[PDB]
Amino acid sequence: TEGRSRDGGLRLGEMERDCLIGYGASMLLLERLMISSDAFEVDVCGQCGLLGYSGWCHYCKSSCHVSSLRIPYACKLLFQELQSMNIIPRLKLSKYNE
Amino acid sequence: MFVLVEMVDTVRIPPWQFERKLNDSIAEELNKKLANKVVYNVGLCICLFDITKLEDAYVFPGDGASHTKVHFRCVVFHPFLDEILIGKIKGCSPEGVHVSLGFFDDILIPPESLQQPAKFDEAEQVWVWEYETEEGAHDLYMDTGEEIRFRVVDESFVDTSPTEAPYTLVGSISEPGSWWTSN
Amino acid sequence: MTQAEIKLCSLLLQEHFGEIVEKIGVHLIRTGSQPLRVIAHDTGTSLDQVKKALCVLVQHNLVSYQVHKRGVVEYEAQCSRVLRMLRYPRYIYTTKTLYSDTGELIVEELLLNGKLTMSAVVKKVADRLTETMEDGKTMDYAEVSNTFVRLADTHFVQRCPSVPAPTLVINEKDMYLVPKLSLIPDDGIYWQANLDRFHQHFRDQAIVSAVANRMDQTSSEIV
Amino acid sequence: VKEQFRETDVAKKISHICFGMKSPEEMRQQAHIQVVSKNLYSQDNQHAPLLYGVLDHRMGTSEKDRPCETCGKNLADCLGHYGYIDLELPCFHVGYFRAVIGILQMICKTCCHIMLSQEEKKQFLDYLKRPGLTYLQKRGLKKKISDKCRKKNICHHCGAFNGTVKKCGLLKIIHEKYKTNKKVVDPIVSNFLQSFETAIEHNKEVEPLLGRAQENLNPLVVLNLFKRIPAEDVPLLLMNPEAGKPSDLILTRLLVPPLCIRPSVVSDLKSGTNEDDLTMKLTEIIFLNDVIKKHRISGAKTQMIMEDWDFLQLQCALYINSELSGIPLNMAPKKWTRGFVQRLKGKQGRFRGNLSGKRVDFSGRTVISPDPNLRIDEVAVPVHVAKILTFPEKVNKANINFLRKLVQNGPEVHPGANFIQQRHTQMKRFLKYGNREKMAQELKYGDIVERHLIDGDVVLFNRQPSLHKLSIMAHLARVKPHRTFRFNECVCTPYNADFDGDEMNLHLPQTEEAKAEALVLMGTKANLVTPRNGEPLIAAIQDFLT
Amino acid sequence: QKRITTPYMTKYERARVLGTRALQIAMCAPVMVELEGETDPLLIAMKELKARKIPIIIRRYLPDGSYEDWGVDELIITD
Amino acid sequence: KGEKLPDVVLKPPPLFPDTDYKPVPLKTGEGEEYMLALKQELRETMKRMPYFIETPEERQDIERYSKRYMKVYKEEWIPDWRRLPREMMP
Amino acid sequence: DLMTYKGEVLGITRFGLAKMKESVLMLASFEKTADHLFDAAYFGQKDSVCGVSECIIMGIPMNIGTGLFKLLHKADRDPNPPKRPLIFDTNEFHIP
Amino acid sequence: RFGSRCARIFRLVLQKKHIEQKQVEDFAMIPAKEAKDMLYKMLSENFMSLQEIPKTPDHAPSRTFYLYTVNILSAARMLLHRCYKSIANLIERRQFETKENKRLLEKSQRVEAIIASMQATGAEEAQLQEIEEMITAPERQQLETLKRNVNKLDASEIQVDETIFLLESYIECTMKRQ
Amino acid sequence: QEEYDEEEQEEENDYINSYFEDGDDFEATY
Amino acid sequence: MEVKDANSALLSNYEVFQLLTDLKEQRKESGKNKHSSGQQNLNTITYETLKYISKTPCRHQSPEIVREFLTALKSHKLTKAEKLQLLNHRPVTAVEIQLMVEESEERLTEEQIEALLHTVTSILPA
Ligand SMILES: [Zn+2]
Ligand SMILES: [Zn+2]
Ligand SMILES: [Zn+2]
Repeated sequence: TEGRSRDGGLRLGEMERDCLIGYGASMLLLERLMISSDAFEVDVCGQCGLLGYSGWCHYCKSSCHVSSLRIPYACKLLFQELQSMNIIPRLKLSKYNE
Repeated sequence: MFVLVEMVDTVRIPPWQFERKLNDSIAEELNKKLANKVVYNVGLCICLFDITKLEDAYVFPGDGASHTKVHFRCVVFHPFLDEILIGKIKGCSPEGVHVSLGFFDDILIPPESLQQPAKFDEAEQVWVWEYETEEGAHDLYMDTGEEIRFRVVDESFVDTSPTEAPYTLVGSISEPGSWWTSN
Repeated sequence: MTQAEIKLCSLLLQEHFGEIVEKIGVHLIRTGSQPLRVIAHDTGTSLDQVKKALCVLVQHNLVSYQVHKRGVVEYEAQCSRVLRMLRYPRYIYTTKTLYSDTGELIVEELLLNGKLTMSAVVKKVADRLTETMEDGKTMDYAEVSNTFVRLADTHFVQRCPSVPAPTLVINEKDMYLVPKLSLIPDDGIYWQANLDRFHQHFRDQAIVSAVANRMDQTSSEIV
Repeated sequence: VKEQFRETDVAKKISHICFGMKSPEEMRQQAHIQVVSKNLYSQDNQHAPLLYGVLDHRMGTSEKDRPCETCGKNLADCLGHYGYIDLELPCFHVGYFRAVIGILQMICKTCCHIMLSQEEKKQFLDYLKRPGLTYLQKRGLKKKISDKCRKKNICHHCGAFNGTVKKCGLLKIIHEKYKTNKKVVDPIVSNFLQSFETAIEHNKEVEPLLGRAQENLNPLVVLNLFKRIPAEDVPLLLMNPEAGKPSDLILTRLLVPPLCIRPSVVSDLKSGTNEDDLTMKLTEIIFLNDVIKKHRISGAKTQMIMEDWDFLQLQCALYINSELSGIPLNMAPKKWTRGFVQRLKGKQGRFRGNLSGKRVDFSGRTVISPDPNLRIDEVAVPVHVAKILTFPEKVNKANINFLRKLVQNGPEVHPGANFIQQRHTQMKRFLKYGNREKMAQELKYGDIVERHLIDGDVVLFNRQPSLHKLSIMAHLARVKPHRTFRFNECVCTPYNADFDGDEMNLHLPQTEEAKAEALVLMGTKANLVTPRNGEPLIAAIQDFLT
Repeated sequence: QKRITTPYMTKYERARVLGTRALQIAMCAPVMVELEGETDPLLIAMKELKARKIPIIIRRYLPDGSYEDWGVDELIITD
Repeated sequence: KGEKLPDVVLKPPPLFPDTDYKPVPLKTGEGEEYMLALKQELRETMKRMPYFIETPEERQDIERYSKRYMKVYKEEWIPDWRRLPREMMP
Repeated sequence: DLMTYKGEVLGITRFGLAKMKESVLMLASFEKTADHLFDAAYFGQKDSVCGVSECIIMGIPMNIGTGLFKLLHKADRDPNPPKRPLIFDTNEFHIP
Repeated sequence: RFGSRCARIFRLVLQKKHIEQKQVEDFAMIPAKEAKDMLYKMLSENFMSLQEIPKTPDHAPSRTFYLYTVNILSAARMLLHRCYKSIANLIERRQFETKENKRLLEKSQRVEAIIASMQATGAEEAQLQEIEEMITAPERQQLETLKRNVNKLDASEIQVDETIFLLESYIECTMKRQ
Repeated sequence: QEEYDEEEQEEENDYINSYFEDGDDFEATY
Repeated sequence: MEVKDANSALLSNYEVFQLLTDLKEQRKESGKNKHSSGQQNLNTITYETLKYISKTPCRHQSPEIVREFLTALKSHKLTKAEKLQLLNHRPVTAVEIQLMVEESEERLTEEQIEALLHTVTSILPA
């Protein structure tokens, strides 16, 4: 929360983020913008990119194509809030290992 | 224990287990995974046969573990249509009977067992088979039975709902077990 | 055109023709004209199978082709013509109501093979009637060709564009004559049924029925 | 019973994201529950949710007292479910208004076919199929085709004259047709007029008003006007057939978002609960939907039904934008409500307010003080702040007797831990309410322990108004009991400090692997040269020079 | 097989290798150095690099997609 | 603006709303019963026709002695490349 | 050289940035209420997540910096281990 | 679909083009409530159009003149889109029954071909009763039902297709190629 | 290219906010 | 998980028998049963499979004898699959062989069946 009377924290804007990018450090940037800010686990299907639950899709009705990812709560918030504007964000999961 | 199928998955290794051979570690981790599971269609996995080819390991930034993608062959339980197997009858129902195998514990045979079967549940589970063509035969079946040879037909595959049988087989009585064959 | 008729022709091409042919047929309805290479690329089916499907489609006068800018072949699938496969029984029955089984059987295989020669269909129906008969296994070829020339002179079975470069130019003339046949080899001439005549006859029958039930049964005869 | 094989894969990432609009049938397929009731809370003893309502617990719980229904969990382990609402009368869209008023000029209104030539259509589709197509190149092609289609008012396929398409009011489309000029008499317009002269036998006030009689396109006729368009002319209309479709542009099925996306607020001043404005607008739309159905069986005038239809179409239109201008005075609302577009726009938004900001914890800020008694990469941390901040670490074989002494000391004394986490069980326990002599004994390998900040830790120290990349640096932490920030005056030039009223802040990295990245790249000894010129920025202060 | 890439060890890869080795040591991993009593395994993660006893291979990817394998012991570490 | 029209529903509408009128039966005639069997035999001979490809999948797993039931007697028709696009060369 | 490689002299404005980059998400903060957002759903283009700002918004490790190269573990492993025979299935014994 | 009561009003508004909502009450002797209900049900299914006539440049739907008109061309062109979906549903239902009992029909046809061949060489009564005993009552009642079902469906496809020809002949007559 | 103004078109960011301290004395959380 | 071949490399029951006899023989000596559930599942599977294969009278045969039996079966006609299906059980009784082959009354004769019956009873011990 905002303010020191409500036991809140500090804000890290782009002014300091550009300085972290100029150095070339990426692990520290994701550690203190995603790990200590908002860390959430979300399940996504590869065939049809959508938000499921407990590793189970309701559009394709299949449990085979399923995976999990770490997405900040703000990103999932925006993704679930943009669905009311007649816009469906379909993600495409690619193999990072191969 | 009829067919062996090849599979491929990425298997992570704990960072403290860097003293054993990677081969046996991967084999144990993959034998622990697929022990008592049916995946979608191939059938019920029994055990792991061996790995075919072993690829390299990767260290992703942030986790510190090691991910390796290996191809392994596991023995699955998937018999063909015209196959006869023996089972020990567990219980009797008004719609067929529930006979199970050693590890696979759900077989139900439908009313299509004989030409004149009789089913009636008054107090216990009983089965009558009369046979009047040229003489009088009356075979009586009780709470427990054993050594029943039958064919598996109508193999079904159901997907489990998010948390109730993913694999189900029905059979026609071929050789009730004194031995009398029915064709 | 619209998704409904596209889905209808999908099932009509999957039930009558093969699924491999049905895929290439339904892919040719959404796109007006496309070369064969890009078609095989989009559909994803092997070249031999798409070639077989294209020959199957062009044999039933369902898909046409034209030569474009340099030498390219652009195909066009006409779904309005393929939606008339549920009236084949009505067509055969309306050929049978006035004529006899000869015309019915000569128009049965005419819409099952598309472009076909008359000397072949007459021999086919002749051997078929010989096989179904028991005592008299004799079918005059002249009696069979009489029904064909009768369909010809009253304009039920016309001639397709004959053969007059990467591709041959398709051209049609207004000379629907019947070449002199021999009964005991005439190639380059194929006949096909005219659906326009069938639609005109259906319109006349509908008008006659409407005026028959309108006021009197006698004025239908005059009209 | 046997368990089905279910395992998740981690070696996957998102590569591309394709945008697209869903159709009512897919909306219902994805939806879980259908609301039919307008009452938010049931009229029972205590506050309880109503089934098949706007505030239902089947889309996701919002509090710490009621579990979920779909999958038994809490709102922390819950994503959310959607619903579908059937609309009696189809409504227009506020963002897809320019698109539909353009499409109405593109295709005809009686034939549903593009107004182009066979040769020009081929020339255009040839330009369409190209291996390289940017988003800025398709922006101008639509306008290039629209003028070419609007130049000709008569189509070449059929022989009907369309006219033009213009908008009016706020959501109203009038097709400019049946033009009456003074050069040539048309049979169509004369038949149209004489077909109206038979209706002047009852009311004498329709003949002078007949000259302004035209075609008024309503969502109903546009619905089948979008369903009669051939699918072969869709690719040339600059519309991806895979993602979108000409049909699903009219709102027919409303998508209810999850309840976890719209939290409710409570004020402890007069026992006042206030739901989200989204929920109020949804429950207001439901009350406007059944009055049209009841008016049908009851029987009202055509104007009484058109007014309710327009009100239902306007209330859902202000639900997303809520900033539309040019609204009727009688229909103008007095209260100000924010919608989805207003959740996006604004300084207090979600794009540059939450995503870009993303404020983090485990930090502080305090006035700096001079102290030329440390090194160049050292900084003094107050004891009060060091007691608040905590660093988690896993216990190794060499970290057994180093953490046991710390947990034996306690949280009251500076060297010590506060939270203890187990190896398998993911739970944290306090060290103030429980015992410390026993926790040191029950210690195994792979246990997370959060200890207080000690000397020799990579800490980040920077000011708010950063200009260059040297405004943030990392130093070594040192505990000093003076309740103030202290650091060497040599590094005052990179921070551009004045040492009179400056308030400098400090961050503590949480991940051990990232602790090494701030020591090699964001190093005080390493960063002594400036990238712009190449001169050393840390030399001395005027006092040292003198 | 010929390497046409500079043999000098970049600081960008040095820092990531040090962080990965420190995080792996913090997971009760078999250490390959004679360490005495000291805390902060990150401090001794550099000790193994100074003695060239780090079993980590660096894979450098090219814009086209070529992979180049390099050893930490083969890289030149100069301070 | 809003008149006296409060309505509250608890049971969601039925999946299949009860219809009011039933459909009207069709006519019957010798032509109709003839065309029924005609279309049936037409579909039957279209299934067993060389134009209908019956080897897309051929998903065989275990071979047996009854090959006549697995495979079908299929022939090829005259391609007639003369009255056909010369580019297509099978 | 940044405004000289692709075409002519391009300026650093709101219109030239749309010609340089092709990401709608970064333009979402520059532009206004819903124009681009609705035209994106209308046209239906695919946004590639390969930008540093996109990696920070999404939460993916960025390419530039310390995320270009990839690490590799080294231990004892065999490329192709010996296989186990299949005594029953032999082609010479089947005569197919 | 609706009834003769509404067909009378449909033909009434077809005769008198652009009729008023207040004047349909005395022309067509129908209770006002049911008349309005049926009129709105006909408006909801897009069977006739609604024209608006204002008195000012702005709409003002409150103070405006609404009229109901009938367009047979649009109704014909829209039922031409409904008959195709009807045929599609009929074909789907006809193909749905063939895949439900395909194994049972192929196992009942296989047991008939083996006896049709042996009956040529010699038929014995016991073997003839053996085949009647083999196929059970639900195994022999499936074919009798599916035959009637597919017959009804194939007889309905022709009856819904002839309507297409009656409806596609009026669309092309107004169509003029220019 | 339209003659627009940088101030009204480009909305104020954290860049614009001039962090300066002046005397200016005298939501659901879970 | 991705599958390369579903129906391939069909093995017999004695194969998994001899694979499972020595699988747990060295596992009990080396492994100390650390994991509870992951190891108990494998133990139950192994025990049930071993009991089911021991109840079947097919464990007393060497692979050389199996190869000789396959050489004897590859001779006349029957089937690549029925060769292994007949090996899983004992064809001692003559009515059971009529159920093994779907149509054995028209394919072969009674004496050709009895000869093979004698040869397989001389092979399979009791
Ligand atoms: Zn899915
Ligand atoms: Zn839930
Ligand atoms: Zn037109």
